Amino acid sequence: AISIKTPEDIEKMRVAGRLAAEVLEMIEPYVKPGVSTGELDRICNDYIVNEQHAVSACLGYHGYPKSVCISINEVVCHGIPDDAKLLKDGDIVNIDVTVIKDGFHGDTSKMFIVGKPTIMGERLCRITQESLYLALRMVKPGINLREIGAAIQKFVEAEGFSVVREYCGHGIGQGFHEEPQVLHYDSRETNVVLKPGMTFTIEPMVNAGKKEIRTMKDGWTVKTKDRSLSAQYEHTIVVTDNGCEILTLRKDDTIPAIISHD
Ligand SMILES: CSCC[C@H](N)[PH](=O)O
Ligand SMILES: [Co+2]
Ligand SMILES: [Co+2]
Ligand code: NA
Repeated sequence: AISIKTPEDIEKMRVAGRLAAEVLEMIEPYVKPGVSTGELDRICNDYIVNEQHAVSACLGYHGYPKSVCISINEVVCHGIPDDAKLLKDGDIVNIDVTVIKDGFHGDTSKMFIVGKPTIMGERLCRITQESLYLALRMVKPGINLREIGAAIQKFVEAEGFSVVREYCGHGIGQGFHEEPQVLHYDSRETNVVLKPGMTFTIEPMVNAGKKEIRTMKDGWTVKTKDRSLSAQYEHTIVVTDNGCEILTLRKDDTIPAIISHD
């Protein structure tokens, strides 16, 4: 079931969360035209292991072969880094990192725009981030997860985009993917009331085109069925007495770390 974190658990999650955010801050300058995703993966891994003295939660997970997930353009999620995949001007790329420190996980991701942005790419990234922020603002004890998924969907669809149904946010802590499943759309199947001490991620995947997706032969890579662009952002949070605290906040986030209701 849903694990409630103790204060000591939470302290450890703050550290892991900050470490993960830091990998994202760190990598920025390397994201340029001509770099391969395989190289980005190596830089991230070295940092995690050698500087942070932490470990990547992805390496070996269900056999995943790399340290982070890098998803370019039409890839929705779980893109596998490769020395042969080079970034080009206009690409939009998601880098999703999950670090383990002292047994606790920190999971977060953001989009990067390579070189000169395209109109669609910039728009898509912006809207996706805003959808995540909207959701964060709603988190508080007593509310049903359903309301959050419904809000994300309505926002996104109003902007002419679609939300991916298949992949979702999830509880996180000592475990990588714990209960509950955090859907990014309205579903009558969702019935979970939030309570303080719950820790989970919100990580909406939004497509420029239609919602349909397709899993590749590698068994990890997911792409949009219509080849439209897809974007995603993710944060790990903790439900507090009157709101929430964002554990993976970065310098570039424009939302406050602690959100309070009253
Ligand atoms: C190769 S497993 C990677 C899982 C992602 N961090 P998701 O946001 O749980
Ligand atoms: Co992630
Ligand atoms: Co996640
Ligand atoms: Na993408």
